[PDB]
Amino acid sequence: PRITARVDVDTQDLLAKAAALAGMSSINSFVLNAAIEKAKQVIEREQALKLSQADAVLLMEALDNPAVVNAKLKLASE
Amino acid sequence: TTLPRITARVDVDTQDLLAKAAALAGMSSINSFVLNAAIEKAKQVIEREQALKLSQADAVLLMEALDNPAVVNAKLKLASE
Repeated sequence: PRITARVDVDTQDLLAKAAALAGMSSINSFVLNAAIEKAKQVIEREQALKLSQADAVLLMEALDNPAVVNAKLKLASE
Repeated sequence: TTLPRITARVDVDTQDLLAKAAALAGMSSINSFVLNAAIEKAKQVIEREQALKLSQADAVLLMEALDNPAVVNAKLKLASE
């Protein structure tokens, strides 16, 4: 139930400068917020990669059953 | 361990979010994901500010040119010819 990490000199320097700029008062706060935002981005990216293949899934269906896919499209415009 | 560790308490919802994201990113632990998330965000925060200053520095210079358009036009003419 605890996120925890060792930092060395260079990372502390990096995170403190970023926390200052980001208006945070602690490194800990900066880190937690950075992690949640990235978690959301990673999760959204996987869903988005699925949807981006949607044209090809549909093309593969059309290649297999061109007439049925044309009929389905024709029904949808009614 | 010379420097203070990063440490935050998370609720179950946040932990599971970070655990799901950690698995998708192919990382073995949340703490790894968290530190790498924090480091890459720090770089982007730092460079966004560097970009922000440059962009305001450039508007100061353009604003100075708009206040001195004859001198600006003289300099442009030299480069033109």
